Amino acid sequence: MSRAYDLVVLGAGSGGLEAGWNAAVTHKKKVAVVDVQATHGPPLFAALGGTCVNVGCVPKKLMVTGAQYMDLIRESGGFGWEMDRESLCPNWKTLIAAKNKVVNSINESYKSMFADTEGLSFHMGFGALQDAHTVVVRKSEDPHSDVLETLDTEYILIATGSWPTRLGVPGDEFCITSNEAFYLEDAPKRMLCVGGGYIAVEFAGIFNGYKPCGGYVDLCYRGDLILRGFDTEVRKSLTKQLGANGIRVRTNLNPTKITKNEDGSNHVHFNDGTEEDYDQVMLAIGRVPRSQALQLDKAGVRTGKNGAVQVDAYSKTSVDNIYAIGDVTNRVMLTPVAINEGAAFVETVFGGKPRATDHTKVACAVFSIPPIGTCGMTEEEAAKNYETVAVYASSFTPLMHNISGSKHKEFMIRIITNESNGEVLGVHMLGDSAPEIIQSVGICMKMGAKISDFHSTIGVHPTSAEELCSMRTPAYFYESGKRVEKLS
Amino acid sequence: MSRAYDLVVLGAGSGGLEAGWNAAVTHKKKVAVVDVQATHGPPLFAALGGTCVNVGCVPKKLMVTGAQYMDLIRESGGFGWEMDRESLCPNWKTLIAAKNKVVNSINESYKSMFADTEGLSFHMGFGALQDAHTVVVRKSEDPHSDVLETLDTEYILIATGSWPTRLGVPGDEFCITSNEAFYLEDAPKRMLCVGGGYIAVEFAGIFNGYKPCGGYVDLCYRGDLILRGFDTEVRKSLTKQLGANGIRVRTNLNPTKITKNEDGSNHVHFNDGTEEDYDQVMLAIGRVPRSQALQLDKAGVRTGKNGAVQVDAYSKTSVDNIYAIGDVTNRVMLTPVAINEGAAFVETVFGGKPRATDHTKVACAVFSIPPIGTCGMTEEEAAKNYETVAVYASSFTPLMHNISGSKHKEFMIRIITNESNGEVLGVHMLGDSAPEIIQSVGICMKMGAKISDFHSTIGVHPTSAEELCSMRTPAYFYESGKRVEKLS
Ligand SMILES: Cc1cc2nc3c(=O)[nH]c(=O)nc-3n(C[C@H](O)[C@H](O)[C@H](O)COP(=O)(O)OP(=O)(O)OC[C@H]3O[C@@H](n4cnc5c(N)ncnc54)[C@H](O)[C@@H]3O)c2cc1C
Ligand SMILES: Cc1cc2nc3c(=O)[nH]c(=O)nc-3n(C[C@H](O)[C@H](O)[C@H](O)COP(=O)(O)OP(=O)(O)OC[C@H]3O[C@@H](n4cnc5c(N)ncnc54)[C@H](O)[C@@H]3O)c2cc1C
Ligand SMILES: NC(=O)C1=CN([C@@H]2O[C@H](COP(=O)(O)OP(=O)(O)OC[C@H]3O[C@@H](n4cnc5c(N)ncnc54)[C@H](OP(=O)(O)O)[C@@H]3O)[C@@H](O)[C@H]2O)C=CC1
Ligand SMILES: NC(=O)C1=CN([C@@H]2O[C@H](COP(=O)(O)OP(=O)(O)OC[C@H]3O[C@@H](n4cnc5c(N)ncnc54)[C@H](OP(=O)(O)O)[C@@H]3O)[C@@H](O)[C@H]2O)C=CC1
Ligand SMILES: N[C@@H](CCC(=O)N[C@@H](CS)C(=O)NCC(=O)NCCCCNCCCNC(=O)CNC(=O)[C@H](CS)NC(=O)CC[C@H](N)C(=O)O)C(=O)O
Ligand SMILES: N[C@@H](CCC(=O)N[C@@H](CS)C(=O)NCC(=O)NCCCCNCCCNC(=O)CNC(=O)[C@H](CS)NC(=O)CC[C@H](N)C(=O)O)C(=O)O
Repeated sequence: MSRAYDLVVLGAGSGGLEAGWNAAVTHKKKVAVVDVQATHGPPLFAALGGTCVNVGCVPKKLMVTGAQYMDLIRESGGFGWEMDRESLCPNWKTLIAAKNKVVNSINESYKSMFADTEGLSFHMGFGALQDAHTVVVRKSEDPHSDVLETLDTEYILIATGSWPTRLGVPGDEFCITSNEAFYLEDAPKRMLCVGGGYIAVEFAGIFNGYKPCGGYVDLCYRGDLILRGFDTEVRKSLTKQLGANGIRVRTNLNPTKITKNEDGSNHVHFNDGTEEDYDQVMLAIGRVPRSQALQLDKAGVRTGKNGAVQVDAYSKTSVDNIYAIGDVTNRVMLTPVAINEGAAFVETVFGGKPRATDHTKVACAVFSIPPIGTCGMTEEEAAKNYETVAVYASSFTPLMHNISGSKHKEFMIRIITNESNGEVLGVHMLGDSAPEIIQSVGICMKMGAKISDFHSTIGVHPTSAEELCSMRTPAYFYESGKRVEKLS
Repeated sequence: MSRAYDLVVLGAGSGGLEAGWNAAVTHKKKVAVVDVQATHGPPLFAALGGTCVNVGCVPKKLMVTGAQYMDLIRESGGFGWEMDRESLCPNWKTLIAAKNKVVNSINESYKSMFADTEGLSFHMGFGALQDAHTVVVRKSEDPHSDVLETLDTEYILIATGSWPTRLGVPGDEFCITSNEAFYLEDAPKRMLCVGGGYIAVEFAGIFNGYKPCGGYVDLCYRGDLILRGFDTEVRKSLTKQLGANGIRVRTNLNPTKITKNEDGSNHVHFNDGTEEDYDQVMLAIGRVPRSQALQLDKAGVRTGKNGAVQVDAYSKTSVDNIYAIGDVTNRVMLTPVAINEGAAFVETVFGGKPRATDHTKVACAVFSIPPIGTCGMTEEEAAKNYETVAVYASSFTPLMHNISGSKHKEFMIRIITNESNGEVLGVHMLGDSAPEIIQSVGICMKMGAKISDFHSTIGVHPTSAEELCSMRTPAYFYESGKRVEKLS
């Protein structure tokens, strides 16, 4: 059984690309990588690099940095930086323009990687499964399209990731998603972000920065508190700070109907039964795994709740040679996770020396206007399966914000510990420089640290991360899943 | 042997206060704290709070943040932030004035602490020693001054800290120091910073931000590479980045003569034998421990190199009941170290259960224009008293700086490891958010850490701190104090 390619990876995704690279360079296997298109695109959004390079973590990040400048400018005024506080206007155009110039060069970084690397080949189409060894390449997502290539391979790795979850309502097609968000010709005046997820909030922040005169940004959410899954004291405090930044939050509110007007703006009917007019409306409902058109059935790979490709703890699927990684798996959807799942796969099935991916004590971040950095268990979830738990709280407002006028940018820290052995189960932070600090916190937790480990370290005097080693006595306790003050 | 006070702390320093406070509240012992004045002051510089609150880290950091804005403003111009590129003018006055607003507020919250606390009292003057159990308070450093109080105590703690070193040359008195810098009437146009230490550099950054049109900021140094004591590759890259930021660095250069002009500026003669005119000239030569007035002799407490007070690792001096902490001890001098030495003291002699202070693997930071985060051993040092060592290096230029126009703000990391052990001995970083990241790095290293411990952790994707966990290949090695690439 000598086949054409040792591996065929579906998706140049941050997870897919990593795996395909690794196998061909360290292990010198023949690898073929399939993806939709060449560079970041308006008709098909993802491409060489993955969801995060083209329509995610990379371009998004730049836009959050750009919008963040709004505050910095007004703030500097308090430090003696005087100027015409109305010479100032944000040019959404020069942003997207300069954003595109950057993504483009990463796409042009990859193109040359492929022509420089022996064993790697990029094949452009729409991957589908014929059987366990044969991958078909089509020019359409439509199965009736043209047979462009047919690749015979020992292994198949699905890294197609995820895709916006639209909501089925009248006017659903009138909306935009995170995808079209990035290619909006002009900055929205009256803006509605819908939902309450990482992306809903990050983006709310962005439009709030690049809004023109009289512009505003509403954020509506089905539930009563945004960002379900984070420290419920961090969630509450962000809401305040977003409100104080200009983002009008609206909870327990969800549209039913959307219709276009004579000016071309979009009109919105609500859950409470009211109507408002927005230039634009973005859906951030979540992301269903992207296996819709792959025909896994045709080759026998078991899907689950909405196409989630079920895998073991080593990324293997229903078939002994087919694999899936990244977001399509439905485990925690992040770039550096997909990367790890990909690299572990490589060591396992090509390095001979197997390996599996640690899913807990993974630190992630929310690049909202005041960034969030968490790692570990929630306050609630640690109180569920752990017997005795301690809560350490500390909310301070840094020195500079007495001057900058933003006396609301209060930095927050929450530490959740197992009272029994003192172990640190979850750290949660709200404030600037939060995603930066939390990173090394995650090393400390996979290390297996304890609250003692923290305060027993000497700090750096003017930093905000020093207040991590300053929480000795706990704020309160959870004795077998109940709200407690004492213990005796 | 019942005495008036259990403790007399000789200096309301970072360490001074912490010590005094602790014993008075957690141990209810009677404490008296002696310092020079009440609020931050121009005639006598440090006051109730320490060399850090009044003429150190707290106000310093506010000014570094203000100078940081200059870049942030021009940088926003690339993100679409259009405005009058010359509406912008820094007002040095509104800064200093809003700086005092803050510092003064601290001094005001301290006053109220003393009135609020049973066992704590503030006594105002210049403390000297009468014997081992008697502290005298004078209204001058002059010993022929008036006896203002005389305190009968069981324990004395010397937290007088340190004091600027001037250099002995013609015109020495024409200069300013760390201290007077903070009260400069106006922003110095033609500016010279002298020496190559934390404050020499941090301050260089400050004036370079608040300089007015046409102004410049030179920096001269005796030696040929700035900041001896940090990673010799970080030291190089900073110099370059300062140069490119507007600061004219000059090595192997040291003034001899200073003479005032008939306009009011100061005139400078150099080591190379050249002449220049500067509006101001600030000395950042060093900080000699501040015991040169206390009469430790008349009590039997042994001074050393420049009055440094000799103490054991538990802070006890030549006498059984007298102690010294902070800068005056001449162990490496920072706020949180003085804080630890002071709290250790408390558990040691009042908590009953003794305690020592870990002086190594302390994470500190340099609040220069691009900040530095360092923790542990230098390259040159680990290459010495550790047999076989590895060097892990990685420099990247962050996502945003392709747009901001600062294609020179290259973030840098280098990790220093024991080969045999795998142990992480030193971590060094240059770039924005460095002091923040490094803090948790130091928790990891005191905890004992390995390069394998880093790359076994998953990352938070759009950060600079994530690049810590992506270093597997070493850049080169030190095989028993020798620069090598291979090993055998
Ligand atoms: C707006 C947004 C912001 C985000 N921000 C962050 C962040 O800040 N930090 C973070 O850690 N994560 C972030 N993420 C998540 C991150 O992008 C993903 O979790 C991660 O990139 C998933 O990688 P993957 O391996 O599944 O492949 P992906 O990176 O998702 O790429 C999948 C590839 O498969 C291709 N493909 C799709 N269908 C086919 C098919 N039919 N045939 C062949 N190829 C196909 C696509 O073209 C695409 O290139 C963000 C995501 C979004 C949407
Ligand atoms: C400009 C500057 C910036 C700094 N920045 C940082 C930084 O960013 N991070 C960091 O970690 N460290 C920084 N430091 C160092 C830090 O401030 C000190 O290491 C720390 O304050 C030492 O504390 P201490 O316990 O020795 O007492 P100190 O805080 O030094 O205070 C000593 C007190 O004793 C009093 N005193 C002196 N003589 C007498 C006497 N005759 N009688 C009675 N009282 C007396 C003084 O008035 C003073 O209030 C900085 C220092 C300076 C000068
Ligand atoms: N680390 C980062 O920076 C980022 C990570 N991601 C990852 O990628 C995935 C993409 O999800 P993204 O869109 O945030 O959203 P995720 O599902 O987190 O969030 C979805 C949000 O939409 C709400 N929602 C779901 N259905 C409806 C509905 N029918 N009507 C109204 N609201 C609804 C959900 O509410 P409810 O909680 O009540 O169900 C939830 O608040 C996430 O799982 C996340 O892990 C995405 C972006 C950035
Ligand atoms: N962590 C932080 O953010 C900060 C910490 N500090 C601490 O407090 C102290 C303050 O530092 P500060 O005194 O700048 O500098 P520190 O002594 O580090 O450095 C002194 C600098 O002055 C130079 N120098 C000494 N003598 C002369 C001379 N005669 N002529 C010319 N140059 C000379 C030294 O050069 P050479 O190397 O040849 O001796 C050295 O570069 C340090 O001990 C530090 O630990 C201070 C500020 C901020
Ligand atoms: N500050 C720097 C370090 C630099 C520094 O200053 N270091 C040392 C000396 S070198 C130092 O001085 N450290 C102490 C310090 O800097 N403190 C600054 C804050 C002042 C002290 N803080 C007192 C307030 C304590 N807070 C609380 O007890 C919390 N709650 C409240 O104060 C009130 C009453 S419960 N309500 C609220 O907070 C909620 C009110 C709500 N917004 C509403 O609308 O109702 C930092 O944070 O990094
Ligand atoms: N970059 C983000 C993370 C986000 C991100 O981009 N993530 C992923 C995908 S989600 C990604 O795309 N990563 C790739 C990336 O960001 N790459 C940027 C670096 C590209 C690497 N380039 C390869 C070539 C090796 N380069 C070098 O070693 C650096 N320079 C040099 O070798 C040359 C020649 S010595 N010049 C210099 O070193 C400078 C010379 C000096 N200025 C002079 O005066 O001469 C971050 O780090 O914050």
